[PDB]
Amino acid sequence: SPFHLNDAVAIVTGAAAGIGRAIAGTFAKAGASVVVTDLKSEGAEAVAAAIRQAGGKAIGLECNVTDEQHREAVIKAALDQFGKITVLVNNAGGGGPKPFDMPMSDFEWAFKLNLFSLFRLSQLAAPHMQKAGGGAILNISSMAGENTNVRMASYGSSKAAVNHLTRNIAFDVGPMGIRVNAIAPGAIKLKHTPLGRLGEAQDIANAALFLCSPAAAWISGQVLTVSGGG
Amino acid sequence: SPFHLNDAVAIVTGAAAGIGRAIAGTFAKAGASVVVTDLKSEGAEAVAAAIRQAGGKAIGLECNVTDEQHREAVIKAALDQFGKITVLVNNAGGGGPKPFDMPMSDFEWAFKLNLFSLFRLSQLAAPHMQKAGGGAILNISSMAGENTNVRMASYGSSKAAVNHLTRNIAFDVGPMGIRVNAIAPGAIKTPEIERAMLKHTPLGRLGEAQDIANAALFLCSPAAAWISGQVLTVSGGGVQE
Ligand SMILES: NC(=O)c1ccc[n+]([C@@H]2O[C@H](COP(=O)([O-])OP(=O)(O)OC[C@H]3O[C@@H](n4cnc5c(N)ncnc54)[C@H](O)[C@@H]3O)[C@@H](O)[C@H]2O)c1
Ligand SMILES: NC(=O)c1ccc[n+]([C@@H]2O[C@H](COP(=O)([O-])OP(=O)(O)OC[C@H]3O[C@@H](n4cnc5c(N)ncnc54)[C@H](O)[C@@H]3O)[C@@H](O)[C@H]2O)c1
Repeated sequence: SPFHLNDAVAIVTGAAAGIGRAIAGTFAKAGASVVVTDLKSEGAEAVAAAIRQAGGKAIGLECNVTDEQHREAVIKAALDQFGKITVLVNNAGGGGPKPFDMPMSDFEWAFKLNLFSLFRLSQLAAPHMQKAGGGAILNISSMAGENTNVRMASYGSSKAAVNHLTRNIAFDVGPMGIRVNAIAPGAIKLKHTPLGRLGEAQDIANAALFLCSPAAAWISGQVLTVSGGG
Repeated sequence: SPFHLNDAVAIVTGAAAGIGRAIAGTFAKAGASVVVTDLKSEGAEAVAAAIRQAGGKAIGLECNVTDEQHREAVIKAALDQFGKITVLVNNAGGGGPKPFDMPMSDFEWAFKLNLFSLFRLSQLAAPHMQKAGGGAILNISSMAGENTNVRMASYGSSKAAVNHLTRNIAFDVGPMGIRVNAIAPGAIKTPEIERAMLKHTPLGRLGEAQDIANAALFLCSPAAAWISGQVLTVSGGGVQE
């Protein structure tokens, strides 16, 4: 009941497949109007169309989240179509194991893709959420942001930066009625996975729905790890 | 629809008032049969009666969670009343600011009340949860478990032990189909001192018991079927000291 998104307008990035795909469709089924975005325009349009055939409201848009014009086009299309913005899910991102001596452009790209993009989209969405009376921002981070390992210089540090960004900008945007959280997903489809199975995208999507819903109205600044206990 | 507790049996301790009461009432509305327990039996029974007259299923019992006989009795009564145990909310606890030179009985008691009790209750509940096809344990901790402050020797360190227990036993009972998480509440409203706590609370209001209950329902529900070993802090974005 407070776990619903009635009258919500949710922007979702990286939503052609996987976690972002499940978040888009789950948010629609919970009552949100969904602006489905992806690097691949065709994949975003497919998920948007699939959402419309199931009874929800959605449009599909191409968005390279590291492209300032793509970002602004997403913002405008949300407003032109649905009139406001109350939910932003920064799911687009990536990277992985790299050697310590990787080229600097690789190190710097992890931060542009995983951190600079979202921070900017949060900047763009925040005033509009404030005018709508409040909002929730959800960043999809990674377990490497809290873990320590080889080959994690760019991936672990940039996702760490996403985590502490979440914690800090909650102070900045709380007074505007905006909550900011993050989910750290485990591996999604075992000897160090207590619950004994891999994750499902729906698992991340359910946690996302809670954190973006009025059921989490007083939850901000949090990094929730969804990883079967490992 | 994943957020319901259909065919659940939840034991909730310290549930005559505040956070435990809100958890028990919320869990019943979501479909769980609730065993309401509290150090004060008539307070537990009153909460169970209100759940029944609102259309849910519940019984109320006395339980001092520091008493091993009480602990076994609550386990027995849950099975005698509803046939199984699938959810355990360790909400009973206490303590607060204490001087560094406190009597050792006060220091130890913080661990007896906040930690030993909920660990023992977890032990007693786990085999039954496994026979029932899986379950969730929920520990109500405190932000003092991560914060560092003056006069927190017993309270701060015992609640930190709760946080790390949660994280560690998640590994032990995961293979039995049992999730274990914790909620660390901030200032939950169960004039100048109010203005001070809001000054470091970004969301601009104090906590409500239903805020904790909502996050408890999520974490004990199928919507959190793959969440274990987490300490979710419910604080309005900040700290309150
Ligand atoms: N098991 C996991 O998948 C896993 C584990 C840890 C962390 N994560 C994080 O969760 C998020 C989910 O991503 P993923 O791993 O599923 O990625 P992915 O590459 O599997 O695909 C996700 C989608 O995002 C889109 N995308 C990629 N780059 C983009 C960009 N610059 N702008 C817009 N869209 C873009 C892709 O086209 C794709 O459809 C990522 O931020 C990732 O870092 C995922
Ligand atoms: N601001 C907050 O409310 C806050 C902040 C941090 C942590 N917590 C934690 O949340 C939990 C909820 O407590 P609350 O703050 O709602 O207090 P509360 O006094 O409102 O309710 C606690 C209940 O637990 C019962 N109780 C006390 N000792 C017991 C024992 N030994 N055995 C069984 N029952 C017992 C009491 O009778 C009472 O009904 C506590 O463990 C507390 O440490 C609360």
